[PDB]
Amino acid sequence: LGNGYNRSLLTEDYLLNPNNFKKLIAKSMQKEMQSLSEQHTMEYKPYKNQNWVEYIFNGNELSQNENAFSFMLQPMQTFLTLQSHLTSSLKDTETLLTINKEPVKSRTITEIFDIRLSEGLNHLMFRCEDKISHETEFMNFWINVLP
Amino acid sequence: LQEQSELMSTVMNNTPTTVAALAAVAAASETNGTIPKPRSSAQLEQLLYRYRAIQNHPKENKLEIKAIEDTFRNISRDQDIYETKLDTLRKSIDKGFQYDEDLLNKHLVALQLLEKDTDVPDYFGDPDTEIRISARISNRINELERLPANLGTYSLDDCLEFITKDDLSSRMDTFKIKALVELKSLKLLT
Amino acid sequence: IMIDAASSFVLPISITKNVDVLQRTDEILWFRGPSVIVNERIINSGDPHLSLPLNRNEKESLPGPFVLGLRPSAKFTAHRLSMLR
Amino acid sequence: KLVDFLVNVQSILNAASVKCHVVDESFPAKFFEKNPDKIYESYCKFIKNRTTINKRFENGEYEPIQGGFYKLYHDIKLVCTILIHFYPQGTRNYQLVDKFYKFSSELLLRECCRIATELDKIISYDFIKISMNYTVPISQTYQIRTKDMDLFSSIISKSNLDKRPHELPNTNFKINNVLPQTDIENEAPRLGFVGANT
Amino acid sequence: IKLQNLYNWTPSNYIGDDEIENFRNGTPDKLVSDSLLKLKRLRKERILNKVLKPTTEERELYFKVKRILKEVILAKKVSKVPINNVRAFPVLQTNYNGSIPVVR
Amino acid sequence: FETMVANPIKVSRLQSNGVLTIHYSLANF
Amino acid sequence: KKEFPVNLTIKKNVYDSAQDFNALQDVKKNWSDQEMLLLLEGIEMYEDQWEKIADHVGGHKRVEDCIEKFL
Amino acid sequence: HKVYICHTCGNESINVRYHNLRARDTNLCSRCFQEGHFGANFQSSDFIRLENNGNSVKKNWSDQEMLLLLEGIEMYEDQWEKIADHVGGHKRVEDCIEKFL
Ligand SMILES: [Zn+2]
Repeated sequence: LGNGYNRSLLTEDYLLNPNNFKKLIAKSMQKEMQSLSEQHTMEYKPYKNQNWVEYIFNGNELSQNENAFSFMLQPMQTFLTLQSHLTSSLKDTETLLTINKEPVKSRTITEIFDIRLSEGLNHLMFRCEDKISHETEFMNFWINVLP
Repeated sequence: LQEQSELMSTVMNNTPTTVAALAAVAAASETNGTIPKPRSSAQLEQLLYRYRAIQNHPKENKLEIKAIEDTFRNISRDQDIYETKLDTLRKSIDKGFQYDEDLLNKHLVALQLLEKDTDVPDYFGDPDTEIRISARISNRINELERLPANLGTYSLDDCLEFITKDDLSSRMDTFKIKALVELKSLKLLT
Repeated sequence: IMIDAASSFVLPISITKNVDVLQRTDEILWFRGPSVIVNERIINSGDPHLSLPLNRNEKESLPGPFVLGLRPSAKFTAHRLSMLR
Repeated sequence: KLVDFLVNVQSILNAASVKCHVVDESFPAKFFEKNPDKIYESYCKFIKNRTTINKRFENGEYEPIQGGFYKLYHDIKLVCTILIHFYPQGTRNYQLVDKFYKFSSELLLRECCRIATELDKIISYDFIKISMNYTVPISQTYQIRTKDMDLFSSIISKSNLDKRPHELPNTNFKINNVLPQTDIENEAPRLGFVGANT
Repeated sequence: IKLQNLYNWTPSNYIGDDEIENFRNGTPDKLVSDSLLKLKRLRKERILNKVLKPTTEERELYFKVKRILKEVILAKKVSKVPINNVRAFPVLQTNYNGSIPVVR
Repeated sequence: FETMVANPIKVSRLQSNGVLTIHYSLANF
Repeated sequence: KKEFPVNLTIKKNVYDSAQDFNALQDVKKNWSDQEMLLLLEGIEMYEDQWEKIADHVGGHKRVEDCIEKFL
Repeated sequence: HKVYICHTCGNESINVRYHNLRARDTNLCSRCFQEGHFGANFQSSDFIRLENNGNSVKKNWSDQEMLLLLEGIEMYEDQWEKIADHVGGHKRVEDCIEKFL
């Protein structure tokens, strides 16, 4: 059982879309959807034709043995933005994010990332670790980009 | 110039307030040849309701609002006349006629067949007429080539099968096959 | 775009001791892509929260997905069981 | 109104227990009346400390009220977890109990009601959102990373009320969660493209 | 302009009835039996004209023979009313692309 | 563990479409 | 006598084109698939009573409005 | 009895298959259609659920037997030996022509 092996860091993770995808198209029936594992709600908002989905991962009760996740995206949505809300920036938390092999530093506690995807499957390895306390946590997102 | 379709396109484009078809003396009168009294049930009446509800804010830039209100007065008057005729019809019913079953079976089959434009019997060379046959064949071809591919069925006999959340019952594609046998028999006719 | 790819791989080391819940060959099948989870295969195209009529911010949590699954009543199932024998 | 509602559920529970015989299992009194989220912790306490479902309706143990089907949802969930902890995860009886519970829970949920984001600051400002909320169950899959092949697995048919630790046949195996996609359907092509003239 | 007499609107209530008030005092079947032959004749004239959309003279006529057979069921209480249905109806099902990627 | 590539299972479409399942018909002695 | 079957469930209505099924379209008169299922369910149970069926639909459809779909 | 080897696996169809409408020469399994391992080129609408067991007495011509013959004619347009086995093999070459005419 991993209920005792829960995460101490990584409170909130997001997979929302950047504002350029809305600015280059638009310039809504929102349906929030949740799972029977007490966390990781998933909201989206189509209208009568884009979605602007958002994948919320509240890691306050999620286990650390289950690091990877799998979902599917549309070919119109290729850009992503990650919003990492941690506990506190008391130490230098090493937060590097690679898609497959190329790391992305940042966009500029609250850290904003920029993800540009291609066709096919994706790994999206992200991790958080400290220099003193020696505690690491991993996150993977198996992104299935449709052709 | 498709005045009933321009409002539908402006409603589907979610931009019916920036232009609002630009109803003037040279634009609103050229596409109308007073609105031409559309005959749909609610597909072209709710568009007029939305077209009235949006243009309540400018209140002077559109001059056909009086014609739309006169059309709504005519619709309300026809509704009141239809309700009075429905009351007179329900009060003018005779007590006993004893309507038979065989004539009812004759009327229902004929009225069902005359809905979807097929042949019904009574039971009460020549290249000029071959183009009329080909135009009816191509009509059914173009009708069958507009059906969605994600067509599933649900019969009234599935309750003995106990379909769970993930069951995949074997009576889902009983009409998708018959929607393709006709489409591929109308192509193998030649 | 190729069609005749393999998309099936089996590891040679047989660890088939506690594996009986997965999809066996009759060995374990390992695909190149993951699986997809579909909740209900039928979509109710009515139920006007989805069709969005143009007549009249409101939140409403409906009980269960079975509203969008065309679930029949139990009385017809009991009547069919009475018609069974 | 509720008299036939007591009979139509009984007929389905009698007809849907032929291949597995869930109703004909041995079942004690089991007066818990507790939270169904804690329905197995009290059962484990009953095991540490120390009348079947076909006979409950014959003895008149259920009344036409809300509690008279809350107790039924309690008792079916008691029987299904006993059958899950009795049968192993590979037998066909486990999948039969899982499908019977997924049908019975949906049948007990129906017919009862009838009787921080940069996108949000723009979308809530530009549009009006009507919401609709529901809950779905998820499953787990395996994960193997070989030499540039990225292997995947199938859906595990383990029930949601198993409460067993995640065993691993190999240390190098990884686990992952598959998020189900559900939204409005995409506009599929017509029958002119599906079955075109080749 | 009223409120309750504005939303409920069909293509069947624009003409009203105009003949059934005089026709209900006699037999109910003669006008339907004479109108089905007229609908068949207009259908044959549309087949013999290579036209797709139906005319406005038979769509205005179709809602009267439906209303008469509706009011016979509403009033006369037909003793049998035989059920002849396919016991099925088409719905829209879920579509989803495959999860294995496309190789080139 | 990362040096453990597997064996590909081919489709065999000509063996997938219409393969069946000759001394059983007595015409060859 | 072999005759080609006239599939009325596949063909679209020409005169009205408004009482068709929701998959062939592309109080409240919405007529969703749930109430369309419940209507035929009540007809198959009660055999054309029009009083124990209109409340099995859900009460939102009138007796005349159910016959408007039944025809 | 023909051996219907399913796509993307080495399994055998017991009594049900999923005939494709755009590749037209492959089938799927029941679990493979649930999990969606048919490749991202398709949209899971062009897959007709057909049976694999033996049918009834001859000259009944159900919807599967009527669909597969019209599929095979659009494939080959000749060679009725390759058309009779596309129905399932239980229909004669001399009988499928009499049914198609
Ligand atoms: Zn398979």
